[PDB]
Amino acid sequence: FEEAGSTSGGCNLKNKSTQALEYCAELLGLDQDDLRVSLTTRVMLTTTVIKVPLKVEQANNARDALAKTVYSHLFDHVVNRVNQCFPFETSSYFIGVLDIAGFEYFEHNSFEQFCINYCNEKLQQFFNERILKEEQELYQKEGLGVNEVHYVDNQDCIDLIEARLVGILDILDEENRLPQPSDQHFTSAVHQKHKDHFRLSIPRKSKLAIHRNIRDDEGFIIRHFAGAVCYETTQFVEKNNDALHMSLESLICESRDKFIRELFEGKLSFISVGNKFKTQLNLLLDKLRSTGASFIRCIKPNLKMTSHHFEGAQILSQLQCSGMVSVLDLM
Amino acid sequence: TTALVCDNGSGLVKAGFAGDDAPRAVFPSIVGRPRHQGVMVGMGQKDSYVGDEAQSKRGILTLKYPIEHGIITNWDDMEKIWHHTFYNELRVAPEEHPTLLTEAPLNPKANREKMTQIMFETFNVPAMYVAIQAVLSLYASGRTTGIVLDSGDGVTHNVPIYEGYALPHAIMRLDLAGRDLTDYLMKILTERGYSFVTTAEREIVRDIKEKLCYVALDFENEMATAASSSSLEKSYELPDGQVITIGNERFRCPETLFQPSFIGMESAGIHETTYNSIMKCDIDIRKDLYANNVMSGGTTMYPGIADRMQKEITALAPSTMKIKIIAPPERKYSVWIGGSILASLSTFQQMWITKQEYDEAGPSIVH
Amino acid sequence: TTALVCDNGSGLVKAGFAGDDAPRAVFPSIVGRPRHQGVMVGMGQKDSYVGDEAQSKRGILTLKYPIEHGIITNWDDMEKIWHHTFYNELRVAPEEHPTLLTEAPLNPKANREKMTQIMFETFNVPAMYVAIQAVLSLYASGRTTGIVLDSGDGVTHNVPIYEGYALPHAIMRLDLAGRDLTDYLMKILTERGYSFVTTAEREIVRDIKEKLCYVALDFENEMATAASSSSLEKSYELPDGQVITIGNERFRCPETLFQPSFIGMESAGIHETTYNSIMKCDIDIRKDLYANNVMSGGTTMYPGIADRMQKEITALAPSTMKIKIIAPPERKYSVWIGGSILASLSTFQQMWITKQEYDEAGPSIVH
Repeated sequence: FEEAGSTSGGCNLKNKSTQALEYCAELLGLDQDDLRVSLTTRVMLTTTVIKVPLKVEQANNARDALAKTVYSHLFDHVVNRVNQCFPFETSSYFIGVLDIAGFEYFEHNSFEQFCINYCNEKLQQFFNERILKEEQELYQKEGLGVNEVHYVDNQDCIDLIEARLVGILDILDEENRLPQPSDQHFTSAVHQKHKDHFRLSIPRKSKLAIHRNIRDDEGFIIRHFAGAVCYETTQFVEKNNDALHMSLESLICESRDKFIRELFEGKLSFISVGNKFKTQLNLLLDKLRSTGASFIRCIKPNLKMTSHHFEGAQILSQLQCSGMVSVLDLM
Repeated sequence: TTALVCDNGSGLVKAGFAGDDAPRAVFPSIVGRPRHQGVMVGMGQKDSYVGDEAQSKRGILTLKYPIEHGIITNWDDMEKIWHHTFYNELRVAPEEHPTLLTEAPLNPKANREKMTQIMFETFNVPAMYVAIQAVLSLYASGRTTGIVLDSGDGVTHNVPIYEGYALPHAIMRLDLAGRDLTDYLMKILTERGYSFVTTAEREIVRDIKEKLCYVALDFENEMATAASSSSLEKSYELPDGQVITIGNERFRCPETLFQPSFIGMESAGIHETTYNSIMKCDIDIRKDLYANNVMSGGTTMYPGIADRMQKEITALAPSTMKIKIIAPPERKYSVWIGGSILASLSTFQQMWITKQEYDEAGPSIVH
Repeated sequence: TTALVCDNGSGLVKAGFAGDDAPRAVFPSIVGRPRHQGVMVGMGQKDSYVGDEAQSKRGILTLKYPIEHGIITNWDDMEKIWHHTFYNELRVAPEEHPTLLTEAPLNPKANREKMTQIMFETFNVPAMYVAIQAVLSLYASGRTTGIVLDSGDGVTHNVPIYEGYALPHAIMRLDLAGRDLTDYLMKILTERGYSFVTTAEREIVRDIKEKLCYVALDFENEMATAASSSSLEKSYELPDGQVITIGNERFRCPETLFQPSFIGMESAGIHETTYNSIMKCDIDIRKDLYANNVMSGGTTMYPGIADRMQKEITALAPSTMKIKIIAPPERKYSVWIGGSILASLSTFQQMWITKQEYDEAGPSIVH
């Protein structure tokens, strides 16, 4: 998408992208002249129905928002097709298996690992909540009765990441609404609203040399149950920004292809992207609170994945990244 | 609850909640009392008809725009505008929502105070703020630099803003467009023998000012081809069946925006007020005021703008300078889409003037 | 860890680790607060912009050089220079490295103490030392004898050194070049009708002081050919599109270094301060001060120096004496390449003032 020639503002497609649109519109079952309007305009009404063009950066984010909508409903169609290959007879009680990735992190952490470690922190809250309840009904069962025990809270780390207006995901979703989004303005806004607290520090406060090379406006360190994890802020807002709007959401649903319409079963414009990560997780956490629990922690003993080898510099790191050491502190 | 952005149009008052699509209510600001005696016996007649009903009942009323030359005529009629808008269009109580109100740049004191004060005691809103219509058009276009144009019937303005600070020393208010263009069109349509002198009939003039008028590429050369036999005439049809054919005056009326000598007023055209405000700013900043020239307001919706404006500025501006004039569709609702973005943002919730703070502070909090 | 050489420029603060190529960070020393009110709502604006960001945001700030007449304005702004430099340019913690800092020759007491003391408690460096910028230029040129010139905006100096001892009785500090040359250029460009009076705009003057100015072979004969019709004029282009043509003043401004009577100040030119410092040294040593005349600092980068300086000194100096004036490329980074050589050498590691020794001794260790 280039910049339009002063005529009505907005953006236009590049001339090198012309044959690339012709070979794409027959796979989506749409017309190439209607798809060009829909990837460049904001359709609204004055009740006539007008077309108001978008900016270049908003069209790059809208084109990738179509790919993060079509592939999102394609994976939900594969799972629903598989569940129709074995339809349940009836429903009543259930025993299920929740499998997900553990606390995973790298030397420089991304936005993809920020949502994994935020998901494992909420599961770590429910893990210690079920352990304390088992121990309180063990003491009663053995006839020892009730006794006082100290509980460790991690709600302050949760409020830091997801609280309304002040949380990190709440500032991130607000930055998308600004007329000019920035990543330097996002990093400085985190230590604007959260100036104190122990769960958050500047990168230079770290003992690790690699993290000390990160500038103040280029990243932050968030302490989780598995320790102090640094995240860089470059591309963080860009990866969060999604802009699927009316003019394009009501075009892929209108496809001439039938398999495509089966995938998709005013207000809100740009929608809330940093909220879909919190909202979908709350549909699983309250389901886990409504059932009993059977926590099975899985240990990898060596890097090569070969029989009869024990590495105690890799096993101990998984005891401290499974929440096992935290539960032994509780006991 | 959801905040409400209500725009104090010059036109064309605009109203709609905060986000995310388009305004819910737009209407012509007119109040009109009945100029003839009723004989029906119902009686069934209102004391004062507001728009839209006063635009359906033309010719039996005397239309009075409540805001004229950028200032309100009296708050007795203004309160009826507000009451009509909130209750019988939006269907909402002011006690339910924080509101966001608009004003015009260079408007006399104490008319923002008196407005704010009356609106708090009459409608009992829990919080409020008043933004100038020009600043809001930056957000609507997604810019952070540029000269902003709030042009409505009948006050235009030229405000320069640089990332993200405003420049007080270069702000220009022109009382030029658009209601005087309406009056001028009525003066050059009488020249073709059509008499539309009455208040109601003036609205019809305004409607042909919208639809049929156009801007020339160059005045002298359009005047040349006007002398030729080829038709520039467009035929309008009038409610009583009359057919009106206008040609020469069709491009004469909007051209006034570049040449106010047609009305006989001393003031200079949008061309030169744009240049002279840029050349009242510091040297380094002038570079980015060019190519962030953003037009706004419904009276800029003529077809020959901005490429007339472009050609004229490029001739007066320094050679080899990049000039792009930004004019999107929907300029009439630019202000509202601006306000919508603003009132949704954190932390501007805490920039609103709330009732308890207003009660303690009094009218001096406004500024 | 690797030691860090950080040069307290007058310009143009220079920073880079010890050895072996070039500085990593060079930037214009300016801090600038925002002189206009912001209307953007982000807000997104800094309290004080340092350079480079204050040289990209000209015209909306008021630029203040933190070092003026060879002395720091306040350590509140100086600490922000330091903090910006170490953290957001070099990306290093001061606790990791022994540092090497620079000063200016003939600078008032107690400003080396107060500096050293504040820097140890604020940045917590493990060891430090403060070298005068002139001495370092000997190492950079690989010499062990000669008169050393630290000339930056706006303090020049003339220090004589003989193998390998310094001569206190002949040290000269002139407050002549270069910031007063910037101010003088602004005074003789107003004579051609270009008004650049504002703080931001003064940087543009500094940039044309770099690029377009030149030194004459002889003033009177350049003035003669200036009276002729042949063009000495060079055309500069300005950020707002303006074209500036300077000629006569082009050679007048640098000539001030040989004739301070142009500014009206009583002080004598570099010509005579060179001679009069040599003729304040002992007879046998004078022989080797001639031909080890080494220029340094960015304000000596005009093209007509050193061969103007050469011709003038050769006329005043004794007949049949060998005079060579040493002026290499890169004089602006001379100081840094000096410091780099120094801090790498054994045994100068044990010449650094370390934290425990400083804590016991206090500010009296400095000298």
